[PDB]
Amino acid sequence: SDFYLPGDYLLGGLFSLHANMKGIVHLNFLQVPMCKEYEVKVIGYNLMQAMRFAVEEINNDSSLLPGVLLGYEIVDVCYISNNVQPVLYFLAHEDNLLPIQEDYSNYSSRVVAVIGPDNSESVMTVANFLSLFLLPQITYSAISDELRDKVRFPALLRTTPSADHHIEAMVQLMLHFRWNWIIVLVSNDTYGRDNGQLLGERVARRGICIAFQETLPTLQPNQNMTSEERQRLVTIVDKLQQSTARVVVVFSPDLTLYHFFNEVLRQNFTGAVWIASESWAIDPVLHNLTELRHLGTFLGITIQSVPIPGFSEFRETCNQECDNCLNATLSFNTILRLSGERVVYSVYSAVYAVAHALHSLLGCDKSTCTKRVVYPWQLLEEIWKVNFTLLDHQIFFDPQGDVALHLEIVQWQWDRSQNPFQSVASYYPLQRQLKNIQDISWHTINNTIPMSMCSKRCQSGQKKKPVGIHVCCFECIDCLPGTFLNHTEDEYECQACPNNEWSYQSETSCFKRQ
Amino acid sequence: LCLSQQFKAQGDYILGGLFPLGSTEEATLNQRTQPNSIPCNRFSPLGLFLAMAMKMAVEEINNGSALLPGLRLGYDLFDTCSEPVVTMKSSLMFLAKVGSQSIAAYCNYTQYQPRVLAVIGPHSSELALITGKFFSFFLMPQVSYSASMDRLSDRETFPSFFRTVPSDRVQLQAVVTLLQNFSWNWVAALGSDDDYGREGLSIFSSLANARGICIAHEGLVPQHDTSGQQLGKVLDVLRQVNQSKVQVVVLFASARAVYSLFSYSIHHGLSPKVWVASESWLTSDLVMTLPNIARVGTVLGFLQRGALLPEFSHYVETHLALAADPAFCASQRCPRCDDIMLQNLSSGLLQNLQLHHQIFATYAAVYSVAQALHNTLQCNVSHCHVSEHVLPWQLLENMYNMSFHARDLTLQFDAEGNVDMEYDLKMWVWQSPTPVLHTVGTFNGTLQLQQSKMYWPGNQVPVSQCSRQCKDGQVRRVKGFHSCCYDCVDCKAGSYRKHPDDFTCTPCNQDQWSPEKSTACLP
Repeated sequence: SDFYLPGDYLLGGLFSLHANMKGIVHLNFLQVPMCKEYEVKVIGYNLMQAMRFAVEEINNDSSLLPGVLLGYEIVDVCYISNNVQPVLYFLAHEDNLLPIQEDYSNYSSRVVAVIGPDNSESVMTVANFLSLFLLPQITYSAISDELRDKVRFPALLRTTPSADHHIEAMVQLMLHFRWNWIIVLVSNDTYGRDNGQLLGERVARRGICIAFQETLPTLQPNQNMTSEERQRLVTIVDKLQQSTARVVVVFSPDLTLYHFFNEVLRQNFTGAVWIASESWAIDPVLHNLTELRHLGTFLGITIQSVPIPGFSEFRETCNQECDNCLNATLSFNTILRLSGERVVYSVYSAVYAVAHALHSLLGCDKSTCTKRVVYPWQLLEEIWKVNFTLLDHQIFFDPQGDVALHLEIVQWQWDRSQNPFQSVASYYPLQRQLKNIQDISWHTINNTIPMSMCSKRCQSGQKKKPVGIHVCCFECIDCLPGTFLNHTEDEYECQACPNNEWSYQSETSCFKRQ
Repeated sequence: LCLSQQFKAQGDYILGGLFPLGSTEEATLNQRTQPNSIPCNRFSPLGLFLAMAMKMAVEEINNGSALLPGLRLGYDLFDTCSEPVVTMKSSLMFLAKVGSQSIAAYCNYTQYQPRVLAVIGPHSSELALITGKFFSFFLMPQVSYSASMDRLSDRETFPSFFRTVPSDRVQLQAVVTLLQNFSWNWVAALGSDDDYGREGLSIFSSLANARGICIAHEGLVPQHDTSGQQLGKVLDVLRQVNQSKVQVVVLFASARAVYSLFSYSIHHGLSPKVWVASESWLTSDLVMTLPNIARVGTVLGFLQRGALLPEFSHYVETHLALAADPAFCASQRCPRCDDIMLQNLSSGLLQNLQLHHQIFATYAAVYSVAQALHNTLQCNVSHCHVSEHVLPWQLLENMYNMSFHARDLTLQFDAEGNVDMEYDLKMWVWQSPTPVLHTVGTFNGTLQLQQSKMYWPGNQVPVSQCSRQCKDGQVRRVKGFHSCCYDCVDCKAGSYRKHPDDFTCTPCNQDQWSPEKSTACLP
């Protein structure tokens, strides 16, 4: 099957080919959780084929690893379910026994590196093992900031910007279009609340008011809902429709949204700007509910596009098989083909980073490498130092373990035969700025920028007085005759005319009296 | 002394232990570059006492026939070293095959024997998460003597974690019941700028919103007095609380943080308030150093209660004396436990220890597993069905429904793994030159107050209500950190209120007129 290739050195892979939002985490009848039964996830299979393509190139290329067969072995981690055991499998000797030695400096696992899971909790659950062995791990899509503490996680690297930069991109997008008044929706798991609180700590200082925050229920798409969950969803949608804030930011796993949006459609809702976090800003499955085009404008922050030449043509000891993947992906293959690679590039660049690290560690020369016994902890030390161009892009690691790839904002477009997720703007983290915003097409009557603000700007001579806690909300009151609005010094209080002067009803200054 | 040899005992069934029995110096806090063993050469006293409590519990169980007749209960202990890597090494050791130092990566485990029956878990919530996600995969029952963080009660991610202490949610349920019973509906909340205080605020705000208590103001406080970033905020919150017109405030922080703020107040004459304290602050010794604390106002809080062991000190000293005998050898885990002498380990340390209840919780923990084994073997008064060797998941099957005894106290695990044990309510009297934490009630699921014993500075009950209802003629002007309450505004003459469910008054017409508070205009 696809899941194994022999070689002189093996990479480990952990991809979420199957997924369920409440999978079983423990041994089931004292047997490892069998991944096959949690439906299927085509995106994960795409990323797995990205890794396979990277390794095929690295073996085919006579220059990067001359005379060394780079192998791999893959295990699918069904979201948070079936962690642990893949790690024990990678770490154990060829007889599947892991000895508990006092010191591992001389130890030799199955694999020299792990292309780590796609999710923060899974990444931590694997890292707390691999840190023991200092066996290098590179994760392609886990954005949590906690993963930047090298003391806690010394073996962990990333090929994606941290959550800080996604939140900064969101807030700078809001500032550009002057959206002072927003709604935030979060899932009930750690991703949602962590990102929601992180956005909370950001939105306040820049001067944007979070109208309210709401926890989405963790529903399951292939499971019919109860009436109680339907009541909760109806309540959420009615909270949306009742509000003046028409900008909605969504922090949730992708699977929990299928029901949500369905209900949003059944409630005859329309007219809002939806801002998607990286978890679902790209989603072939959710994009296919084409009636979404009537809800409003769909924007999302995601990894930048980097077209991989020839990848789409290439795409044409338990938990190592998938029956559903091929027939499932053949239904999406067309809509996938038009979408340039974004996260696939994260996987591809991670594999190439390990490839260069190993190429250096073996003391290799373009004639041949000097094969040896690579203890993983040496390969980690070499991985920290790599620096090279892959496709016109320099990839190298921060002192804190991240690659400084750009972020990109994408609008969803429903005209087929062209890119489903079209670029609208580009964000640079090492400059921490959003730039090059292009022509977004809005749902509005004549394509005017949609707006959401708690208040209209007051007239001249009219001071503000706050309402509620939200600083964005205020009432406008005129400075009465004899007083005036010195807006150059204060917007919230008036000043009084000198003795020889007096002021009209609604003016910033005083006229000289009789 | 022979002390480190005494941390391993043979028996038919064996319990693992993780204790703060060692540590390492600041020099060891570097980023690692080679997987060498950690130098846990920095001794710590508390872990020794907790381990001795476990040893005493096992000795009691092995002496008396009341539990597990005819078979021996054993153990071997490892130190967490307060270090995730060392904790993980020990946890990996616990699950190795019987008689071998290696762990298997098999597909199934229907006939697989780990080398311990249960693990008495780590001392901290961080290590409790880190190890609970590992032990629960194998369905190994882990019983923690002190990990109060809420998240670990989740049966979905932690199907085998148990603890013999209440969670933070229980303490804050007690606090919210106190707030409800005196109708202190409008309050402020503070937390220390560490994970403890942020989690305290996270729990309290959710509980308060759920029960209709309205939070006027949320803030945080530093537990230091060393930087401008701390000084500015600690004075800022003091201004803001006064401006909110609040009278009752809850603080979830360590002692220093709170009295630091009070000290600043004492300098600049803050108004009196009612303060509700977490026990980590309510412990009064260092706080009473303030020379004019009477300016603060009433302070209340809840404190855990349990039957302390009456003979632990004698046992500790006796077995240390035995460990000093060179012949006792006829009877590494810690580089230095063998050399720390009796004199400096004398009773003064365990008398200084206010954490005496954690000595109980470590004791109770052992019994919970022992009883669970006693039930699992379906033991008679004088027999046990030892025909088969029990495995951890069969123990796990028997623990969610049990009741067990620890000295006079009796306990049960609930469906999410916590034990239920009561709290005292104590009020912080300063009026006597010798201050007193006077008991004024208890919480056992219902707040049994004893009203006649309450102290108030003016012999009057404080009140901090807010108007969640308004008159027919009044506008409901919203307020609060969340929009849960209103302050009523009388509708001014010349305007009409309309129906009271609407929220704004409107001018009357030219031919009309209206007095104050009118719903509609007269002609």
